[PDB]
Amino acid sequence: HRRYDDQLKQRRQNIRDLEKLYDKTENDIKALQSIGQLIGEVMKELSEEKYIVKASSGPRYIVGVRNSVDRSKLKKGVRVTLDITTLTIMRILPRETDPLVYNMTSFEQGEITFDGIGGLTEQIRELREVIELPLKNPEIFQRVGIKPPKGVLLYGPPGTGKTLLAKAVAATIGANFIFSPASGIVDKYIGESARIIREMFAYAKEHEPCIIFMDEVDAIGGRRFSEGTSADREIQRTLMELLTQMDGFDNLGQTKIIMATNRPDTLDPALLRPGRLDRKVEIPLPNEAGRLEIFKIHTAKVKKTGEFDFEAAVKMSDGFNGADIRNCATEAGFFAIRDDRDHINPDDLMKAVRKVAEVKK
Amino acid sequence: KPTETYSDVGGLDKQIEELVEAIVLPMKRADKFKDMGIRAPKGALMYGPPGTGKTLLARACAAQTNATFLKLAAPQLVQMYIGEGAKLVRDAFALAKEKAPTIIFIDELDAIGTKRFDSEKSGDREVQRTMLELLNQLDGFSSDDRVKVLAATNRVDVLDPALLRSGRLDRKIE
Amino acid sequence: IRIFRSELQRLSHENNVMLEKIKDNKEKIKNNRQLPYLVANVVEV
Repeated sequence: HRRYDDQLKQRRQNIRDLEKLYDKTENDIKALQSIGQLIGEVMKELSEEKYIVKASSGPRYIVGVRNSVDRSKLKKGVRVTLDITTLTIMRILPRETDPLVYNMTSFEQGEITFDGIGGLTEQIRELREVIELPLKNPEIFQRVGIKPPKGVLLYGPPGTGKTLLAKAVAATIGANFIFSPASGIVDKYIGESARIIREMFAYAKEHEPCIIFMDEVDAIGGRRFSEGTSADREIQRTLMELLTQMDGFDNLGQTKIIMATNRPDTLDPALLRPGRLDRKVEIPLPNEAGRLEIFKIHTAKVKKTGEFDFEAAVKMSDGFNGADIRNCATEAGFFAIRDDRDHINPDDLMKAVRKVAEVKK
Repeated sequence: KPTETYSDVGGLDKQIEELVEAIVLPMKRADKFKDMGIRAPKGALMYGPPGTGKTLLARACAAQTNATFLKLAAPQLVQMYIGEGAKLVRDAFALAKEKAPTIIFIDELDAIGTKRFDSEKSGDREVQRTMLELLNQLDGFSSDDRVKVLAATNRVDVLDPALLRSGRLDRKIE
Repeated sequence: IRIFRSELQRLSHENNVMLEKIKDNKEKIKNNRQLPYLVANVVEV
């Protein structure tokens, strides 16, 4: 008859579990009685206690303040929380217009490590001193009396060195990775490139530890002749706005602007002048000594034979980064099925060269 | 599971050799690639004139592995309100859950796949967010051979190295 | 059969305390939810 004591502790847990489940139901009942609010952005600052806003759910309104209003973080052009009845501002919201978390890629710190960018150490060491230092300790250059550079141009073959150097710099520094390609700028719209740079500048203003990266900037550049617009609407608005942000009254000291293209001669020399872009860095192809450490990441991670020779496929490899070797090891598995082996061979990896040589030169 | 074979349309064996290698082999038996640790490709880029076998061998490759045929039309991916075609990325993935295998097709990739020199994907957000949802869904199952995404169109203009890798559309099959 | 019946009555009665507590909550949680639901999409969680 004493065996029922084991069920006493088991049933008592169910009494405590159901009591917590029924309590969460009452909390959901009390949560439905809550009243939400609206959202908008300040169009104009009339005074300190009055802000001209624009409602997303209705026409333009002019609202007041309620409580916990920080006048430093809240100013003209900042997203607010509108009231449906009294038309007041309650909560302060960050500035967002376009899908900055969709059209723009934002990731915490970096992804790609230093082992993939290896071989550039001589150049990277000089770049980290003018980039990593002002982001960590801004007082280094203040005692010297100089200013850190803003734009840094990384150019080379498409897909080679553009993705690696983008996520590697943000990984060693600790700043967030911002990917905003130049292909999201020039379109058919009224003032698209005007609001892309402003919202991109607003995101870097809210979060200081961030670095902006771009891609394929050759389409948004060019000097034309007199540096005006002829049958290109969105190119000139991009050329001038990028010049006024860095050389204006408010620049990004905690955010560096990065561009990527095939050649620097295809851009507008107006943006290549000192004061904005101070650095031109060419991305070459990795040599036999440079590619030795490339195949040691992805190819060395997958299961391979102990006698596998790395140097056998390096001489036949041309311009293969950490992303390109994923396909080389993948294409090597197709030719290794005929040999009935659970691993890869150095001669089977060399068979992925001529297969790619049919497309690329 | 459409009903088709490779003998119904002949003369494409030159292209079929590239299709079976990048579709049937990584899907049917994945135990050869999983023992090596490498990731099998989930798709191959296809381009060519209409009626040349790009849409003809679509159901053929799905019938060999017994997979569900899902076709995405280009005019169906552009709407007014944000939604519709943008949800088809999750809709085609929703049918992939219950059904054991899957193969996803995209007709006329050049509509949503070619940005040219224009950002107009920002103008109509159903086109851009469709490509954005693909990057999240293609990275959902890395080692699963039962989720495949394919596309077919006329030509190829804009290249996206972020889309070129194992597990996405990479190899160009003309 | 003897000691177990003493503690079982306490747990059985406390289970009835939350039973009458959820009985009024089941009527509220179903009625407070609006049956003509409107289509909406959350932009940011």
